[PDB]
Order: sequence, then C-alpha cells, then structure tokens
Amino acid sequence: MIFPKQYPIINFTTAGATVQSYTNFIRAVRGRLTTGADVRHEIPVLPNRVGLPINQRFILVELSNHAELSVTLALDVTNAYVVGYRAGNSAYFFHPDNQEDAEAITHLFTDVQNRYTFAFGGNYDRLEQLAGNLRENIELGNGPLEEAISALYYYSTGGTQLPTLARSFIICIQMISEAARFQYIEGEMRTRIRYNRRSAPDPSVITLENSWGRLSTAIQESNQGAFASPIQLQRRNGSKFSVYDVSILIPIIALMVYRCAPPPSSQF
Ligand SMILES: NC(=O)c1cccc2c1-c1ccccc1C2=O
Ligand SMILES: [Cl-]
Ligand SMILES: [Cl-]
Ligand SMILES: [Cl-]
Ligand SMILES: [Cl-]
Ligand SMILES: [Cl-]
Ligand SMILES: [Cl-]
Ligand SMILES: [Cl-]
Ligand SMILES: [Cl-]
Ligand SMILES: [Cl-]
Ligand SMILES: [Cl-]
Repeated sequence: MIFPKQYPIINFTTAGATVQSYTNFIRAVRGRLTTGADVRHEIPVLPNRVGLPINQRFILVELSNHAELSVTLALDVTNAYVVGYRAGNSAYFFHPDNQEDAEAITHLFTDVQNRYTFAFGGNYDRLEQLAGNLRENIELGNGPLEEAISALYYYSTGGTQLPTLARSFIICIQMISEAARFQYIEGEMRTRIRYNRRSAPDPSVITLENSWGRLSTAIQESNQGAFASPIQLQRRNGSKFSVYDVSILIPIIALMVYRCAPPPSSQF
C-alpha cells in the first residue's frame, strides 16, 4: 500500500521577480514533474497516466503577487498542464475528459469548503473564446501574471468576470505549463521579465504550444531521431517550416507526454 501524502509544492511570486527567480521556479516545476529515469533523445518523458499512484499524479504551484494575494494551481504531472486552482475556501477544476481523470481530481484541494468543476475544459480554443481574445492578442509577462493572480483570487467572491478568468488561465498556463514544456518558451518569458516587458506570444510560440503532443509522438516514434512524418511549425514571422528530426528540437523542448502503442494482434 501507499499512504496518502501531500503533493509537492513549488512557489513563485511576481513581487520582486527576476530572471533568476523565474528560471529557478521553472527548474523546480520540471524537477517535480519528472523522475529523471525516463529520458529519450536527452528530453525527459513525463510519467505515464496509466497506473500512476495518486500521490504522484499532481504538483501544486503557489503563486503570490505584489497585491499580497495567493492562489494555488494544480498541474497534472502526465502533461504539465493546469487542471484547476484553489484560493481561500474554494477550488475550481476544468472539465475532465474522462471518468478516470474526474476521479483523480477528487484528491486535489481536499480541505476546501467549496469545490466546483467547470462545464468547460482548459483547452486554448475554449479559453480564447471565453476570454474574447486569441493567444496572439493576450500579453504575457510579469505584469499580466500579477493581475491574473488577483483575478483568480477574487473569482469566488464575484470580483472577476468570466472573460477575465479565462484570460488569466491563458496567462498562467503559458507562463508555467508551456514554459516547463519548452526551454524556448521559458526563454521567451525570461526575456519579458528581464525587460519588464508585456507582449503577446509570436507564431513560433503559439505553434510550439499547439504542436507539443504531436512533437512528443514524433520524437518517441522516431527512428534514431528521424521522424516518420514531418511536423510543421512556424517561424517568428509566421512562415511555415517542417521539422524532420529530433536534433533541432533538443534545445527547444524540455518535456514530453508519455507515448506507447499496444502490440500488434498475435492471432487471427
Ligand atoms: N482585471 C483583472 O485582472 C482583475 C480582476 C479581478 C480582481 C482584480 C484584477 C486586478 C488587476 C490589477 C490589480 C488588481 C486587481 C484585482 O485584485
Ligand atoms: Cl489521497
Ligand atoms: Cl518587482
Ligand atoms: Cl472533485
Ligand atoms: Cl491538494
Ligand atoms: Cl471545452
Ligand atoms: Cl486548443
Ligand atoms: Cl483576438
Ligand atoms: Cl495585460
Ligand atoms: Cl503584444
Ligand atoms: Cl529537421
């Protein structure tokens, strides 16, 4: 048997944030997401969801800000993605895709008075619609993150519009989940922090985000790194190009979702 155990907690604050504090935060996220024992083409693979002990399924990210408010995000270790959050006496979860995932989230934030699962999932297509803006028009950086934290904090008490909540999720997901998944996106956020800049992601970032699952599959199914079919990405100017091999992505992608295929049939 395995006894229940508090999930790992990683902390970040926008108050006095630096390139170093952000870098150390993303390092901590990647470290708590991975075992270090499953690494393919120098890129860590996340734990497999199937049969994963519930104590190992999630990590918590506690976010604080200049307003002296705090919220805690839950990340799914199997895909690095935000599944919900807690603030004060309330927790909110994105709609799970299946009954196994719905059961898993019952182990999160089990001390809160009020638990709610949204009807909607946390996918960008839906969140962008709710926000009323595409990712290409939602600024990222320490300023946006500061205000996103406050929006999440005040949601339960009626302080936050649905579009603002959705926009705030979009900000947090990219600055935390996508930054953990991609050194390239971490670098994008580091540069914003370095210059106290706010700016929306360019097509290179957006296409990487969109392609993360496909890239994970392509890399893990590759023949000594060579892809079985190319993956299309975009340059910063939006121009399309194809990737055929893991080599070019080793400095770009930091985590992959676990992939496997069942055996071929062994009987007629
Ligand atoms: N527009 C917002 O991000 C927002 C939504 C709900 C509550 C708050 C905010 C917001 C933005 C900037 C400073 C403070 C706050 C405040 O706590
Ligand atoms: Cl438990
Ligand atoms: Cl500061
Ligand atoms: Cl629940
Ligand atoms: Cl928890
Ligand atoms: Cl949805
Ligand atoms: Cl999407
Ligand atoms: Cl838009
Ligand atoms: Cl903004
Ligand atoms: Cl911009
Ligand atoms: Cl290539």
